[PDB]
Amino acid sequence: SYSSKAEKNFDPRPVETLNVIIPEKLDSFINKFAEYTHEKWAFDKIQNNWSYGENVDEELKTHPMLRPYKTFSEKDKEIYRWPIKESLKAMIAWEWTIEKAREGEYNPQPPDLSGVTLSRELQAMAEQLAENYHNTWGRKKKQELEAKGGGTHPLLVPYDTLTAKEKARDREKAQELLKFLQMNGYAVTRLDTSSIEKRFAFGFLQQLLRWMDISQEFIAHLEAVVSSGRVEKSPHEQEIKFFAKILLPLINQYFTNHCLYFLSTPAKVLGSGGHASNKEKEMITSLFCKLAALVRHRVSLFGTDAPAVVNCLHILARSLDARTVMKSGPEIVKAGLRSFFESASEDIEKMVENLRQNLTYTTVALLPVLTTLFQHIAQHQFGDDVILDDVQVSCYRTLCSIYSLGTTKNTYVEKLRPALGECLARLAAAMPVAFLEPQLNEYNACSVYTTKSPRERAILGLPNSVEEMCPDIPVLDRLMADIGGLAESGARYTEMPHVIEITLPMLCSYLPRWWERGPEAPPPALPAGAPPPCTAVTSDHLNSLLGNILRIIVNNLGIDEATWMKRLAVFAQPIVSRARPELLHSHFIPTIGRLRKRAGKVVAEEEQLRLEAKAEAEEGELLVRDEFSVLCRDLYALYPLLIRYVDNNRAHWLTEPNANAEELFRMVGEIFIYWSKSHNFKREEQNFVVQNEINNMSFLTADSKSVQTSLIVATLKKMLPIGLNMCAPTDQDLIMLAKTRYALKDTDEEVREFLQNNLHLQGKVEGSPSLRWQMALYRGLPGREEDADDPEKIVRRVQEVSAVLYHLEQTEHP
Amino acid sequence: DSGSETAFREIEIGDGFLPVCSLGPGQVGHLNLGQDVSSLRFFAICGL
Repeated sequence: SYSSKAEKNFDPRPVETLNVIIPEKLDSFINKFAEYTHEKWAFDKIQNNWSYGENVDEELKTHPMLRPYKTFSEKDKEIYRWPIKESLKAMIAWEWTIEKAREGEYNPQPPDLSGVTLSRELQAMAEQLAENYHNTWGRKKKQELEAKGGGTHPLLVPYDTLTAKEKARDREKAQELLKFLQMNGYAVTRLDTSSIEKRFAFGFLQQLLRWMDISQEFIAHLEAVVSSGRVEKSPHEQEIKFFAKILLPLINQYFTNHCLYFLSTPAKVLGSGGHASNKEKEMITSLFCKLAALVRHRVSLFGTDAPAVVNCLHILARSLDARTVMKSGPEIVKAGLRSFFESASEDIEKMVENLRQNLTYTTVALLPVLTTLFQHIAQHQFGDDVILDDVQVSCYRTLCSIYSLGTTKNTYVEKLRPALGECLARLAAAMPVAFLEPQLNEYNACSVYTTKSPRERAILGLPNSVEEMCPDIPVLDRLMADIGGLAESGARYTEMPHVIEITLPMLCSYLPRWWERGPEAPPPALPAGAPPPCTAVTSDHLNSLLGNILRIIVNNLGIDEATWMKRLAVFAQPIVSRARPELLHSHFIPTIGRLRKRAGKVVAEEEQLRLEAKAEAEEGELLVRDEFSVLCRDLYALYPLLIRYVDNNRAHWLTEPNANAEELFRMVGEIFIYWSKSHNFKREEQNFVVQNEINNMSFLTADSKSVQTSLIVATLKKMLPIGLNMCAPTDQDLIMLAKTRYALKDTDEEVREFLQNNLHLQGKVEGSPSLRWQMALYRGLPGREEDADDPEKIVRRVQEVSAVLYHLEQTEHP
Repeated sequence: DSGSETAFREIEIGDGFLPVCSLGPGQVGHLNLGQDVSSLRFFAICGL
């Protein structure tokens, strides 16, 4: 019932038809149907299984005056016709002209039913006629009901609002009359909306598309008055308030809670079921483009609405199925999207030239929005078709312009570098073509040169030379060479901020995505991989990248105000995978060993300061608090790489015993020991996590493997099996003995002495069958030998494992 | 989705638990309870 009266207690207004003269040219139908209603009532009586009677009686529970036409008095026949007269008068009153297409003409042999279907256009008229019956009934009932002034009839409701069960009487009456017309052939005449436009989403979206231009009207008025003749009063102030208050939260919430359905595709349904139609996916993109052009200027205007505008822009950037939008979409929508991309690129060019207003439109609004869009397309692998041709040139110019900012070294560029670097990393992830190694770009189909004829490139302004298009960024060879040289030399964040902030996201977002298309990775399709790969990156160069990043981190581990280290770790999170095993002995071990040495030194200083009670001792405690805070920062910066490395190599380390893994386990155990002994470490971590908002990053790492996440579960809990496999099950006894011997507040050397005193307390394979299979598995280990059977090695491993278990269980249970 | 390692928690012991598996049409599987620890794969990686 996709129709409404569009009208306006409740007063059902009837239809005025007595004033107008009722045509009588079809009286042969009017009287025939008037008597046919009573004849059908007689048929219903015979269906009731009780026959008609002549005499009056209330015991027959039927029509008491129902008589055969031979003896049927006409007094009832000339009074039962009034409802039919009124029905036809009302039907013809609603500008519904009726024409007799045909020309012809005690039991109603022709049966009038209502269970057959009918056309929608005429069924709408039948529904309106049933509504007319209902409102007339409501009027005549409320005429008597209004004498009291209190209460109302339960059925005194609008026809569209009421349910079908009570509608059934009027619906059946109207349908029966319409069937009488149809099987008799009366053509009456006074839309065609498909199910796609019938959807709530379609109507809501078209309403928003209208409100876009309605709002642009009064923002143009605001621009005109602010340019000249500033008047506080606004002709469309109500429209401004309506747009600012409710519509933006409405669109934001509706597309936040319905992102999955709009982003769904018929090939593979993302949500529970269903997907927006292609026209829906083009009107959403049209709305996004119109809103982007809406905030293109006058960002200072509606400043209170600016957070709402940018949030709505971020939401509209997500749930965007640009794959089908670029696929044979509307010309206007595609042109608008391309114009928005070119406007963004030229804007970026504008502030890269200015740095050598735009900033409020770009830094506050434009840049995060393009960052989000780049992230979306890269995540959903939409770069195959969304970015190409003019969009390809747009992002290429944007990349060149943003990389040209390296020369700039003023105050504003230092604070703007984070956002530019993030947007650049996202665009590198979203870039389908390989701007580095351009010499091999000919094989790739993403290059604009391979898609356009040389004459087409010449007329489009393309110089037919990819090397000339990108002279700012050389081929990956010397950027990797320079990053290695800087790592070897020991460059700091102050020395070369642009490389760490900007050129490192380059490689971190270029190597992994383009590794899959590289020669090393298996080819999903043999004919596709038959042409030479345009990208020659393999595991070796990303391994060198990770090594250089680790060297840079260890070179600047002690530098104060090293804020971006953690961000670099995030940017190094995807690339830490596919790492060579030898790196464990090469970089991780020396770095974490230096970390352990520093932690032990500052713990010794804290112990020296805390053994005396004095104001100077409090000052020294504050100093070691600051040192512990910077150590917390260095830890939380370096740990996630080791977290993912151990997650990758745990199976190999458990299968084959590795000495380097055990040494790393011992050293991280010492680090955990130092943090357990010092409450200053705990409280400094507590302050640093909330201050620097590292909790979100820690949670993200945890879900992509409480507050003390990076210390207790990140290391010595994942690495606990590594150190628990070397110690023998037959040594298990000594373990809790040492544990109890640690529970008595005993020092390390003292529990070592009693460990030497209780060598014979260990169990035997004959002692119990429970550990017999454990011993069999132990001797079944390939790399294991009997060298650990020396008492010195036994006391080493037992003491270390017992201390680790004691302090870990104390951490779990207060 | 939240990142919890345990699929289920706060389970009353009741009358005990038993290994169980269910297979659909045209499906095959291998249920290794672990009578011989040598044949048990990935036990040393996690669980041992």
